[PDB]
Amino acid sequence: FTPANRAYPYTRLRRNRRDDFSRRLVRENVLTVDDLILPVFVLDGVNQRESIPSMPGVERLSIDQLLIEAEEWVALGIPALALFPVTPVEKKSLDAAEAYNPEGIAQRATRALRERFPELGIITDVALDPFTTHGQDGILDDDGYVLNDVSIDVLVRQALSHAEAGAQVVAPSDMMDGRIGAIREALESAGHTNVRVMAYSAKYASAYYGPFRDAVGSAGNKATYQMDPANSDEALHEVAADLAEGADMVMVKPGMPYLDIVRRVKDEFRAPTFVYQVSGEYAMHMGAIQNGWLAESVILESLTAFKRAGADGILTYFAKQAAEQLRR
Amino acid sequence: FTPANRAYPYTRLRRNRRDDFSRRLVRENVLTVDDLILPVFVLDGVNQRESIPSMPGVERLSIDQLLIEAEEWVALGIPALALFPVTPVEKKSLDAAEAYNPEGIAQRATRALRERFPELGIITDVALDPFTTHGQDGILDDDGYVLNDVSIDVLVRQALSHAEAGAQVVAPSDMMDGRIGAIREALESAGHTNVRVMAYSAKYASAYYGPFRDAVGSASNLGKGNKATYQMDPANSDEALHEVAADLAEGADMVMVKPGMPYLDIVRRVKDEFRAPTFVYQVSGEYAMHMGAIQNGWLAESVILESLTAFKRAGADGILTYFAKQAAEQLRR
Amino acid sequence: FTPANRAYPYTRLRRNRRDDFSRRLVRENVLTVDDLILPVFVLDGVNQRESIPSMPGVERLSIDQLLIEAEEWVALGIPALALFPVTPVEKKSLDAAEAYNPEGIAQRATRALRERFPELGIITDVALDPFTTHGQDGILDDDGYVLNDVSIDVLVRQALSHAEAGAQVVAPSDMMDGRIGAIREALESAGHTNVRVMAYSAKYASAYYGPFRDAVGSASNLGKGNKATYQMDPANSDEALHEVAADLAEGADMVMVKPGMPYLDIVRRVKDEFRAPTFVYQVSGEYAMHMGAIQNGWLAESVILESLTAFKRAGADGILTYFAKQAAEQLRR
Amino acid sequence: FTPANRAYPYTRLRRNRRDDFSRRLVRENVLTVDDLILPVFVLDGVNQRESIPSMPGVERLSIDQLLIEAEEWVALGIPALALFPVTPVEKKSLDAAEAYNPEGIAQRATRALRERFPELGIITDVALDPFTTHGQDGILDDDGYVLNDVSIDVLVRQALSHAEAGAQVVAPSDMMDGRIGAIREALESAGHTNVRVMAYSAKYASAYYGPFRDAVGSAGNKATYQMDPANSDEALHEVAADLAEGADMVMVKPGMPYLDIVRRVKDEFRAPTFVYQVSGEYAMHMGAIQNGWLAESVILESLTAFKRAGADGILTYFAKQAAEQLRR
Amino acid sequence: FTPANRAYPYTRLRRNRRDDFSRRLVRENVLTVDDLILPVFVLDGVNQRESIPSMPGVERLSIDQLLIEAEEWVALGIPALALFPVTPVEKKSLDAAEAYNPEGIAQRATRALRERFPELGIITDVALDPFTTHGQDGILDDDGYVLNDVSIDVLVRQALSHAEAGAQVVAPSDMMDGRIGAIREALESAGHTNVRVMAYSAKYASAYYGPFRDAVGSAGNKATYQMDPANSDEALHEVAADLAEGADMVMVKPGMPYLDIVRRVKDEFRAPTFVYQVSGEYAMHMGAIQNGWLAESVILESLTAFKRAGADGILTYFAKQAAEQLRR
Amino acid sequence: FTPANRAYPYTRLRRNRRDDFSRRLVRENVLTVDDLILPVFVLDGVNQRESIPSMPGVERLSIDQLLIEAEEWVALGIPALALFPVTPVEKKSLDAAEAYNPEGIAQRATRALRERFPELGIITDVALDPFTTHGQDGILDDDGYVLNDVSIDVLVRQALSHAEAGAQVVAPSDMMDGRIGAIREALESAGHTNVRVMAYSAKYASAYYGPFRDAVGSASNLGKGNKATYQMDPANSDEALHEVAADLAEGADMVMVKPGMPYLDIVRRVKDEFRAPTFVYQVSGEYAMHMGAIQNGWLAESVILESLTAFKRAGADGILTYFAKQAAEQLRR
Ligand SMILES: [Mg+2]
Ligand SMILES: [Mg+2]
Ligand SMILES: [Mg+2]
Ligand SMILES: [Mg+2]
Ligand SMILES: [Mg+2]
Ligand SMILES: [Mg+2]
Ligand code: NA
Ligand code: NA
Ligand code: NA
Ligand code: NA
Ligand code: NA
Ligand code: NA
Repeated sequence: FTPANRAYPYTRLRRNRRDDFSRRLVRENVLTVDDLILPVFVLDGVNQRESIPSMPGVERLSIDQLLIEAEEWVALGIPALALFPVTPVEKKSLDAAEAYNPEGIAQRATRALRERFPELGIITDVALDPFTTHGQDGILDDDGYVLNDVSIDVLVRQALSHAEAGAQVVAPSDMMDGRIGAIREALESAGHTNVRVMAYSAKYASAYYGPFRDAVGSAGNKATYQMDPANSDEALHEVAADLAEGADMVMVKPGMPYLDIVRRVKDEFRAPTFVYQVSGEYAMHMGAIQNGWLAESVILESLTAFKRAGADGILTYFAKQAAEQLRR
Repeated sequence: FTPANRAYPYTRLRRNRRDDFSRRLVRENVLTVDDLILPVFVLDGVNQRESIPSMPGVERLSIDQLLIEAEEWVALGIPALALFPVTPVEKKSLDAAEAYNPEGIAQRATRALRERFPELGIITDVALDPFTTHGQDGILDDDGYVLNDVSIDVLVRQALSHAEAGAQVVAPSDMMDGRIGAIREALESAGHTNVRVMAYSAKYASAYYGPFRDAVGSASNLGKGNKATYQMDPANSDEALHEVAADLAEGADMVMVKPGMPYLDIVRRVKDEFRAPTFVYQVSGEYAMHMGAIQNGWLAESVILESLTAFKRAGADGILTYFAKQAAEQLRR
Repeated sequence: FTPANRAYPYTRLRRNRRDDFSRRLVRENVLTVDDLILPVFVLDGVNQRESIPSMPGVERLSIDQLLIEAEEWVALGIPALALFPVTPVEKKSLDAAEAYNPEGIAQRATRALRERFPELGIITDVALDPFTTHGQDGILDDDGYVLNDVSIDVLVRQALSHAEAGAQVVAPSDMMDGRIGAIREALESAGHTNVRVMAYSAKYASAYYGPFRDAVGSASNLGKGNKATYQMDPANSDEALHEVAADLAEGADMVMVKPGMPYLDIVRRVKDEFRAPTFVYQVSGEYAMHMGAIQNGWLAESVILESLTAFKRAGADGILTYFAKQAAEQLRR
Repeated sequence: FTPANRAYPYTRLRRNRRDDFSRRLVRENVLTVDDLILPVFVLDGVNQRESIPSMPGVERLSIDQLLIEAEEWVALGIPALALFPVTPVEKKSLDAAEAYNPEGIAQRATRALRERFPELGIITDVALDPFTTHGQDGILDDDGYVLNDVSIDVLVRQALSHAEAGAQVVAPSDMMDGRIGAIREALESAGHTNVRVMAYSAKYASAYYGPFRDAVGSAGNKATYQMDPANSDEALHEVAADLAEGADMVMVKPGMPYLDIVRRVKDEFRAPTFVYQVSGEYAMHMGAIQNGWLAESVILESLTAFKRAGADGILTYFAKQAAEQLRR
Repeated sequence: FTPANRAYPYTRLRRNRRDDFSRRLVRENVLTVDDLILPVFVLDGVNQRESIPSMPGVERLSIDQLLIEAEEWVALGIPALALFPVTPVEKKSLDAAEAYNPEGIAQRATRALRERFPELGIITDVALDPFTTHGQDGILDDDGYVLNDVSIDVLVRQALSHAEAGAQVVAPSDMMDGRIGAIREALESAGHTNVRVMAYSAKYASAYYGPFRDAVGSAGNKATYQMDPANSDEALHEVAADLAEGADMVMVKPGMPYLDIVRRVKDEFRAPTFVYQVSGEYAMHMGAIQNGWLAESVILESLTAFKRAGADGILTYFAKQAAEQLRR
Repeated sequence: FTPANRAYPYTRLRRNRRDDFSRRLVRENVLTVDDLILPVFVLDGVNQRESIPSMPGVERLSIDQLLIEAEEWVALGIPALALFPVTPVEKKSLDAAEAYNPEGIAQRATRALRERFPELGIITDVALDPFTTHGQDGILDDDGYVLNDVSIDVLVRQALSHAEAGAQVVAPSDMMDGRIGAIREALESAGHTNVRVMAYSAKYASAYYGPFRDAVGSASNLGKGNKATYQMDPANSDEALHEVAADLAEGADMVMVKPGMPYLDIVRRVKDEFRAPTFVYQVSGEYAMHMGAIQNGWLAESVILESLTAFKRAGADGILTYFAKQAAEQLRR
């Protein structure tokens, strides 16, 4: 950055703001549907939907209903979904074995979508917290500590089962050290050459996940694996490791409360960069809009921010709404 | 940056996360009371206190009530207030003359606070939008365009009236080009040598100001109006650096990014490039959306300190936040 | 940049290439209609439409015809036009006086378009080469040298005549030293506060302008002449940064690189160093060579959007292109 | 970059432009014959030349004719040729075995040139598309996907056969991940210590290759291996990998529509950098010149651009024309 | 850094200094108790304390006394202690075997503190100089040279014994090349996954250690392993190696005479950065304060410097004093 | 920086440490006599020599005694002295007039040294704190605030009196904003073309000056007073870069950081960013704490050259140090 000695009144930054045509020409960033990933909550049943108290307007969907809705998502141009199964309580355990069940919700939903919409991206969730009895993120030792390498063993089995289901992207959200490299090695050994790994690289120990926990039925803290909200430099180490270990894309989470992190990650690594606008961000915005406190326009404003900050792709519960505005 | 060939399992970033003592040691940033500015809505009259439905837990206060509340803001260590007068309807006009009235609410409130709390920082708002019938931040030409240099003449008179009232900091929030330099030159000429200028440098044409406009009562004046010919396009990041560079050249003592959390990347760029005192406004819409979620039971109250910690990590030195009292209470404990 | 120790087979860059959905997600740049400026050749007279053999598919149009065509340019969302008058032979002279004629073609066309399409951006050409008997961009001394400061006096009058006609943007294409500052000061003094200056900052002494010179009819005036004493040596890259820095200092609102695809590295440097609104001219020779190849069947029509995507990737915000209509049609579909 | 407060009228950038002598002194870049590589299309026969419809003035040449022409190329000072065989249809197959035939056109032309002009550089094309029945870039799986590692196996055999023919440079144009490292390992194992590898590192999925496809007789898309024209950051990852894998020089392709990529690659890596002015660029220019729409001078202008952008060497169908102008 | 053309009188840097409230708002750095590590000297006995002539106000403490004092340290919020045993003369040897004695002072103190204050960080000293007869830093060859790899063998045994005692951090202060990597490998092999390594990375051959040598009873030079005070660039190589070898935090030593090194290390690596305000710095300051030559306020001034220079954590004999001022 | 993949055991950084000859070869920095400035305390009167209990081994000297001592400072090669007069009590006043007295101690001492040792560099102190009854560095307003521009008027007269006395270097230590430019303009206008200005650029509101204030006898004048409204907050690092940039713009020939060893990171930043002659003051408190420890037997005398080597490594070109004679003696041997 060079200021180039620009000075009022020779330089008046309002001249370009004067007319819509000059604002449109110089406009630095834009949201398009190419940027959008829709996370979806998937039920076990058939002919079912459920409303979520802390996520107004978001539904859990059984797989038949998910296929119906996906027709419109595909028509809108949304490139990918991110699947989050809502695991029945009977299928939760200490060993999280349901993670790699070829008939688990994630695996069944994946096969169904891959067959019905071959061009639609399916990003599965590599994670043990949907399958543990404690909603905790992995296998626990006697002190209640989430064991790093032993949990990865389970995540690796899960990632393989997602690849076999035909998922084009697996996205480890677990924050175990080294899991990206372990999952990549396994995929490569098993001949899953082209399965992308979307690392949750810099995923903070946040209070903004509350409504997601209600959505998935897992509703303890995670400061021993998820990042301290205070730390920024530390995020660069996380991403560097994950790129070395073979991630095809890297993600910051949560989103708008961490835009500075998005900016640094894109600037320093110049790699495909993703950001999750999490359940709490969605719920904050949607709550204020429904209360009449904010205009609908905040939705696009929030999504434009992610582009401006350097994100290539955004995981957002507003993906459908945003895509419909962009179609119009 | 230099990754230094750090590789798992030799590098395991969970080791520092293992225990509280090590997380505390390596913790890169923290919010303190020194970082906090409380914006306050100020009524005319006496013994007036009004709730704001779009800003739950926030009240408009007459000056007598403001003086009483400020006792505990001072006790909690909050360094400064940012005053926002709620202009009576009959005092709005084309020429925004009420802006420089020595007896306007902002001027009166300043004089009262400077006397009662001589150590408390008073930031006044340099801006015509509270005083105009149309709700725009300056004087309109015959095409309804906000005139730049003519509006600055009025902002200059206003800033001078604020200095004369004893304000330590004037904050032009108007987004006219050149106004920081015009205000600085007027202050210097008049002998207001040490009056700080906190420039709203990169203030975006945002939708997150809705509840503030309700609170000061400019919402009905503005109607469906927009500020796209002066406040910045949300899409633009490089442009913000040009804004800040000019305001520093023009003599700003502090530079501000607004809104806040939707623009953390801009805070990061501004601090990184200029290394200057950097400020950020956690706007009314940001406050309301958090409040709304907390009151519904959708988010824990811990999101308040998480939202504020973000501004520190992004590179802000000071934060204008309606949560300043809550936060200062939480830090005192 | 930081390679982050990425190594095959852990890193396989074909994974993101595997499917359309992943290519779309990671796709770093895209052309939109917001990026497009259509240059247009404007005839005197009424009901005139002339093909240009060296620019297949491009026509010179009288103002009545321009107004009709512009209806669909507006409907397709093209933000702005760049006007290039085709000066009658008898109006060319040593003093280039026709440049500032309130009744010249450019002035007339501007008034007509500003009235009929108030939202359409009109970029006028500040330049003496359409009005000079020799075809050079300024007034010659007795050695046949293009005088710098004397030519600026004329360009200043011209820019003022354009502003008076209602042009939102004047674009000095002349490559005189200092002209951006001289034009800016004249606009400011005259109250043309918001008239943008789109500086042709790094315009090269190129051979790719041949078909344009046919189109405006300056080719016969120029003959074998060259512009080496003002337009930049093609070999020089560092020099372009000094050009842009001066034009920004002098008050340009936008800076332009010209020609385009033969100078993509200069676009990249200019955007990287200055972070300012950056423009690029896909010149007449670039248009013709693509057209020629497409019409012969040697290249698919897909090269059009590939050539334009390149400007975005290189760092241009806006592109002056004779393909603007074709491209906007292709994007609408 | 420091502007150093330079200001009109103290600074007038036209002063150096005033006279030829000052323009020549400050002139930042120049094309010389040292920068030129001539690609040539090689026929199977004897005493044969063929004209190419979409490449005016370019001939396919049998090997006897190629030796005749190379005398003038050598006299002009052109450092290297890039050989592109025109494979007879009978010698195309699914397995691309003709790639490593010691009596293939490329191998025969290489031996002949190495013997007759020992100082002339010969850059062979490591590629399966001249030898496949589908002109596709490698071995196909059941879905028609170009298999990465299995194709490399064939490319490695081909590169070895080029080294044995005496090629000083092999230039893999295939865009398989990891092929540079695989080819380098093989060359090193086989004792081909000094055989240079000119990686096609950042080679875009372009429409500018049309006339080349007519030239080689292969006249389907390549977006699953060649780069998206939209992507610039991604090019830096490609080059970094190829330098780590052992490339001696790295190339951007196509050329003038990707000068920004040349600039970034030279700036970031400071390694020997090449650029291909492809058949479509040649044909666009030559078409406009022949139509009288552009002056001949555009040829040198286009080649000067490559130098200015940071290229060390340029693969160009204009190499002979440019060399003759530089001789005069 | 961009000056942004700031000029007197438009810019008056005294405006922000005018009032306490504006100084507090712009204040760039602050010391908190989160930053503080207290080094402590530990005696063999019971019911014992000893004063140290060259460290006014610092005591050696037997383990019972150490537990008593640690109550107040914990109440103050001090995150960690750094243990330095005062080894009885009978337990010194050429082989330094007392380093890895499970009943050595360090190991006994560690167990006791880990049991009584489970949240208090214990950083042990990985070092042979407390256990050698010559106070020299390792195993000596026939010339009196400190043997690199042979000393590491002993340090590795010692670090393992500290991990088994329950130390959360081991801090190798020895300056043997490669010891960080050797100690990390051993910890990982032995299943000590979460034991942090605080490398003394850039530890100068300083005269500021004198009073420490009196404190530990070891009271020869160290220029063959500790760094030349003259060298700054060399410090970056030391830290890069130690980060590659697996250190979780990196330290500069001594402190205030090396603030430029702190600044460079934080700027270049963006990793958790520590600094030791050594015994000589403590004694210089405390001496001047007691003589009435300097005000008590120099203590916080010196500690604020470390934060400003880029240190995250500070090893300081003033930790208690500083924490009490911060509590008030 | 570039680690270049250096890894143990191929890289063993102890190899260069193995022998003295290799340590000497790679040794990155060294102190020499060329780097040394000796500050001296100067009494009125004749045949006066006074010890300073808070600065062991340092004496206040009358001018006759200063002239004698300076013979060996010159012989040891010390390039320059920094004079600090010890102002008689009766010469302190509100207006600090003694600052510009042609017969003041500093002026007299300068004339005497310039005559006796024409090659010895004389740095005079531009500052009002030795001459004010309150001990502050400028003139107070009615609120007890140190007035900026009014104090500069006095500093300007003083700097001129120093130049007239023959001082080659004036060093404003006052921390008024703008004083470097004001002093430079006055020197230029008056024909003092080559008088250097050594700016105390980033001088902190420090506690390490205590023994100096005893030595010049301003300690009793200052009492409990502070200089927080002008000298820099110790916590601030970015701010120091803004300070230095202004002083260079204003015409400083050298820029100084003060205090020294507690601010080595600031020395490093200032040298790195500006590449300008950089100076650092090893203050009286730094001298005393080292002295105290050496005399008690707690630290070896080798810490003296270690403290000074640090300033070189950090990027200082010159060091103001009460150890200059000891150090120059140690280097001569
Ligand atoms: Mg990780
Ligand atoms: Mg502005
Ligand atoms: Mg120019
Ligand atoms: Mg590749
Ligand atoms: Mg080491
Ligand atoms: Mg200053
Ligand atoms: Na995208
Ligand atoms: Na702050
Ligand atoms: Na654009
Ligand atoms: Na070359
Ligand atoms: Na810390
Ligand atoms: Na020096």
